[PDB]
Order: sequence, then C-alpha cells, then structure tokens
Amino acid sequence: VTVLVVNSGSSSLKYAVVRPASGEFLADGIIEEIGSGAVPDHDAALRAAFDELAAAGLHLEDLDLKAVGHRMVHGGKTFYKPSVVDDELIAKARELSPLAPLHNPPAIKGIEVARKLLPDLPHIAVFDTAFFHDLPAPASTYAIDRELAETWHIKRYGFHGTSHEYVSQQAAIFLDRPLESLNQIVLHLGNGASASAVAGGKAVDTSMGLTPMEGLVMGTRSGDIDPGVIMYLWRTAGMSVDDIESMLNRRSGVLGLGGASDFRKLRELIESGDEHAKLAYDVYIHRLRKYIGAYMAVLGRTDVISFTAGVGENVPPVRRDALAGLGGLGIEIDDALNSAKSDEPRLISTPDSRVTVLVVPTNEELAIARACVGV
Amino acid sequence: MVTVLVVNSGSSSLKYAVVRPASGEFLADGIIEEIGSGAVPDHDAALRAAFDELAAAGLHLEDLDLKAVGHRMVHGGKTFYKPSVVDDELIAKARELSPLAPLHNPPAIKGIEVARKLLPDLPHIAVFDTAFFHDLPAPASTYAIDRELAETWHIKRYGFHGTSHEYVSQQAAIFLDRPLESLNQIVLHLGNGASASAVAGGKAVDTSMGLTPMEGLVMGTRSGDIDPGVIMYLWRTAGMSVDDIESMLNRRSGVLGLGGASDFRKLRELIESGDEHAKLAYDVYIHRLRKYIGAYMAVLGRTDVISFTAGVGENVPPVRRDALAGLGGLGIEIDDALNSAKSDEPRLISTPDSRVTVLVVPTNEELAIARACVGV
Ligand SMILES: Nc1ncnc2c1ncn2[C@@H]1O[C@H](COP(=O)(O)O)[C@@H](O)[C@H]1O
Ligand SMILES: Nc1ncnc2c1ncn2[C@@H]1O[C@H](COP(=O)(O)O)[C@@H](O)[C@H]1O
Repeated sequence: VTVLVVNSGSSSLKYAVVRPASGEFLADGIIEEIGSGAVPDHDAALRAAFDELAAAGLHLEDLDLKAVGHRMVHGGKTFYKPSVVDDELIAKARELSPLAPLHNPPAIKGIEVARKLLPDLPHIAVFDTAFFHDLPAPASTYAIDRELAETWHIKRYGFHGTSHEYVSQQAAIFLDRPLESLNQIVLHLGNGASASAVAGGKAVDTSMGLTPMEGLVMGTRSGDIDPGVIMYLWRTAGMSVDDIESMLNRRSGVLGLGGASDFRKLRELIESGDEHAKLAYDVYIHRLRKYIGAYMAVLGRTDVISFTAGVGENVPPVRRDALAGLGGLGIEIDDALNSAKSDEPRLISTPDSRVTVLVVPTNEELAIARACVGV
Repeated sequence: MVTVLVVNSGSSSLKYAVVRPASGEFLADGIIEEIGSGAVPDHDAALRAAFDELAAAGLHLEDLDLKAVGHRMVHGGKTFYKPSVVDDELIAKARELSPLAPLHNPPAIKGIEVARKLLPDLPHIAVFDTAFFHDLPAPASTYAIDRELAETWHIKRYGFHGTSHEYVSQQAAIFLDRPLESLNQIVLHLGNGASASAVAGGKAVDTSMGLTPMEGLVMGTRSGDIDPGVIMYLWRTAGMSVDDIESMLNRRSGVLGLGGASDFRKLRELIESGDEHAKLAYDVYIHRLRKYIGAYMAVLGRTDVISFTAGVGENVPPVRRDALAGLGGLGIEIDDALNSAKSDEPRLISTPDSRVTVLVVPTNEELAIARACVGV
C-alpha cells in the first residue's frame, strides 16, 4: 500500500509518499513561503509538491496510491477517528476553524486542492485530538458552570495527538519495555508546543485545551495566561475579543516576548547579548519546568521523559535547562549524551538517573500514513 | 498593650477582630454575613453592625489603646504594595484597580469608607495581598505576550494571599527549628480563594494567581486556570458578554459551578451521599492542586517542606491525602493517622521516612493584618 501525506499549514505544505507497512518513504519535501510570487496560495503549493515529485522521477500515476492522508487539527465532538473526507466533514472543520484558526483553515485548503487534483482517491483526515479522546474526566473537565460547559461541548480536546502517540510508542520500543508498563511524559516542542502524560500507553493529561492556545509557551502563542489579562485588555486597553485572540496566537510566545521568528534565531539573539530574547527563553523554560513537574505528579511514578519536534529534537540547551536541578525528582541529564550530534532516538540521562530521559524524533508523515490504512 | 482593629471586607461578609499584635491576643472577633440586602444592605451597615456586636460583647473601643485600623486590600497595582497609611490617593488607585479584583477591592474600599467615618482620628492602614510577591523573578512573573503591550499596560503576575503565604513560610521554619533562609517550601492556601506559592529561603519564587485572583487553582466559585480559547468561544459562539464570562468564571465556577456545592463542607456531604457531579468537581480540584504541587517542586528543584493552610487546608484531611497520594517517587509520604487526628495546632502530617516534610500551619488572617500595622 502507498499513501500520499499532506500537512498543509499556513505558511508551508509538507508532503510525503509513504508505504506504511514497511515505513519506507519514496519521497518527502516541504513547499515553503506560501504567498510568495512562485507559490501564492495552497493550491499552487500542492501543485508545486507534484512538480518536485515529478522532478525526482516519481510519478504518482505509476504508484499504487490507495489514499491521501491530511492533518486536521480540530474535528470537535463529531470527528476524531481517521475519517473519510466528504462535504460533511469539510463543513464541520470549517465551522470549527475559529477553535484552531492557525491550522484548520490551511488544512481545509490543502484538502480542497488535493480533491481537485486527485478526485478518485479516498482522502482521509487524521485528527490531532484522537489520542486524547479518552482523557480521564478529571483531566478534561474545566472548573466552570457544568450546564454551560455541556451545553457548548466545552472540554479539553488536546492536540499534537499523533506525535504524542507515536513518540510514546517509540520510546517503549527504544527501551524494549512494554508500552503498558510505562508512565511517560512527552514534550512536543515545535512551533506549537505541548506536553502529555501517558500512563501505560493511554493519555491521562495534556497541555493544550479546547483549543491549541493553552499550556506551554510557543513560537507565537502565549500558552497559559491569567483569564483576568484577557478581561483587562478588553475593558481597559480597549482591544476587541478578536484582537486579543489574535495577539495571543500571533504576537505572543517567543516572538512576542523575545522578538524571535523561530527558535534558532532566539538562541542567536541570546548569544548576541539581547536581554529581551534571554527573558523570553527563561520564561519558556520556566513554563516547561512547571509542566514536567506537574505531569510527574499526575503520573505518580515517572519512568520516561521524551523530547520531540523541532526544538525538542535539535536544541540541547532546552533539554538541559528544562531538567536542571531535579536530582531530587530522580532526573539527571548526561551532558555529553545530551550534546551529541545525532538525529536518532537516543538516551540523554545518566546511568543513575531514576527517570530515563530520551530524544525521540516525531514522524507525522509515517503516523498519518499508517492511520489511513483500512479506513 | 497596643491594640489594632482589623477589618477584612469581602463581597458578602465583613470579618473584624480587635487584636494585640505583640502577644497575639484577640480581644474580640466576629463576622457579619449576607451583606447586600435586608438589615445589612451594604458594608457601611455591616461595620456598624460589627460595632454593635462589640458593644453587645462588652467591648468599648474608646477604652482601648487602639493604635490603628488595618484593612485587607487585595490589589494596589504598582504603586501601593507595602503596608500603607490610607489617603485619597490610595483609595482612588484601589478604585481604579477594582475590576482586577472585583470580589475584593470594592468591598474593602467600602469598609475603609465606613471605618474612617466611625474612627476618624486613627490611622487606617491598607495591607496588600501582593506585597510578598513584589520581587518575584521575572521569568515567573512575565507572561509570554507582546512585550511592549505588556509594558505599556503594566501586565505581569502580581500574586495574592501574600500575607498568608508569608506567614506560613515563616511559621513552618519556626515550627521545624530551621533557618527560614535554609528552606525551600511550598505553601497551599486552600480557602474560598485558593492559591499556591513556592518560597526559596524566605523569598517567593512563584505563585499561582496572576495579574488577578482568577489564575491557578480551582476555588470555591472561581475556575482558576482555563484555556483562553474557552473565553473566546463563549463570546463568539455562546454569545456571552465579556463581563458575563468574567462573572461566570468568578462566581459560578469552581466547586460551585462544577459540583453544585456552596462550600467545601457541602461538597464533601454531597460526595458521601453519592452525588457524581460533586465527586467530579472534587477530583478536578485535586487534579489541579496536584499539578501545582508537582510544578512548584520542579521550580524549587529541592523541596524541603509543603504546608497546608486556610479553611480547607487546615480542616479537610482528605484533600491533603488525595493531593499527595502516590508521590513516594517524589519523596512524599503522608502519615494517615497524623493527617486524620483533629488539631488546630501547627503540626506534622508526614511519616518519618518522608524526604519532604508535610505540615498543616494555620493562618489567622486577621492576626496577620494587625501585625503588619505595627511600625507603619
Ligand atoms: N536545529 C535546530 N535548532 C534550533 N531550532 C530548531 C532546529 N530545528 C528546528 N528548530 C525549531 O523548531 C521549530 C519548528 O518545529 P516543528 O514545529 O516541530 O517543525 C522552529 O522554531 C525551529 O526554529
Ligand atoms: N471543618 C471544615 N470542613 C470542611 N470544610 C471547611 C471546614 N472549615 C472550613 N472549610 C471550608 O474552607 C473554605 C473557606 O476557607 P477560608 O476562605 O480560609 O475561610 C470553605 O469552603 C469552607 O467550607
């Protein structure tokens, strides 16, 4: 079986052609700077991905393509399992776009162009929420008016579920220990950033909320913030609710506080003596330390902590700084291991660390491909 | 001996005490409740009623060496945090800030206003919930939002319940006969409002409430922590005004909104009767509390002591048990017998094997206010 995988984000479109059984990748790539002269919209972007495949000597028509898998961030209550795309599903994803305004809209546009180019294949949506569907009620229920919550279906959905799931599975395998025997924390530190607590393979907590706005500090998102700040910006700073949301999603996190377009730039700013960048980094780490401790308490016993996604996989100082000074919680980083140049699943804790600490790279494309099978 | 009158004016109640700060002796104490209608329509009427109770109990303030009247003020923003003699400037600032602490700043201002009419010739002193947290480290008090917008509008984590967090951290050190500066501590103020703090060698390094008392733990009627996306959704889709969302989060949330219980005693009674909603609310409350305890253990790195205080913290053994159960891996073990035995004294509730020492350390809030008035 062969699958085309599309992850259509606001600014870029990631694609791969994958054989899920073997895991082999026949091609992968990223079309960047959507809105450029060359790639002005998502429709241009998928067409360009097709040109790159062709340029590589890959012709989809000769491949056994059985499905096209898409990342969708929010499906609300109705859609969370891998689902065959139809007009119904697209209508619901559109309805829910305001719950995930940075992700659902370009995902839908990715679907729209893909269904035009490949109208006779099944298109399958794979949802970020799926892994968290069975979160325990005490972890997913906000402490608000119960009638109100249930009336509007307010609960913690959680996101990055395919990464948290994949990484928790792969950490067990790396340790050659049964998934069901392990209590784990997974730290998905990318443009979006989320933590999960996984107890014997089952998600028991995660940091994002009804929407991807809750939790860790992110690239442009605030994460956790006092609800009073929102009320004050509305009441006293005179900002509209939409403008406050926009600020929290797009002019917050490392960018808003630190001035950095992405995490590589931030670390460069810090290296150049920029105090604002250093504060934004320290705020990011302080938040991350708090989620790690919080989730150790949720689990009771913690066997494994794994770092993943762009920052988690590639920035040793984040991993060091997140875990520094936690000998009394059973955690000790091996600095030589942590600093190793490597892209492989790997150990970063010392032999005497009671908690095992890993880097376990995410593979969204493989996860989506496998989730298409059988649907 | 020097005597202080303490006024602690909340949304629907006014707590009063006449206290000797040196000995800690209370000459009188009481609470006026159900303020807002009937015989006690407002806080002016409430303090007058307090004075009637003092007289009925045989207390005559004019016979006392009353040196000051102390008032709890929750928010003074940037300008007022130290214990401060009340003047019009301070009142005007507290009034300006009232929407940041709508359950607390307005009734406290009203209490000052009547107190100054009844006792014009005494200094009235404001004691602020934020003081203990004034010097929080910037990485703990700076929200990850647009830096320039935050700076312009003075947005940062202030923290509240400071007098209790301060008092308990001091008293935990004294109880353990160890220097205050040697200890890393967590304090859990579990009352109608609820907040946690992390204290390193006497200095606060983190706390759970925010710019406002709305952030952090689950509380009596307050939500504490919530996805900002929920607020946006309630506005956009449920058609609620921002003021009404705020009111819901402050007044119809927490154990009440979720559990249908007017207070924690009632909540436990419902649970014992088999009320599934009340049980889920308790489990949400404990889940959140556990997360803050774990979080602040990571902030401190090494934690020497965890102390419970305030109404629930002092009086509800199951909360202390459930908040800390299954944490042997983090060096914590509760002694169930010590935890269950009734006492009103500062006391140990952890086993000798527990690496982290666990205490119950009661706070008398009125006593703390009276003490802060001395030497202002
Ligand atoms: N080698 C690297 N060094 C620093 N940051 C990186 C590196 N690789 C990826 N990132 C960051 O990870 C984020 C993207 O992660 P993701 O969303 O998982 O693709 C961006 O902020 C990138 O700058
Ligand atoms: N003995 C008790 N048993 C259960 N809850 C109590 C007890 N005493 C006080 N509380 C609760 O503590 C909360 C108020 O604490 P505070 O704000 O410190 O007065 C209320 O929910 C009370 O019902």
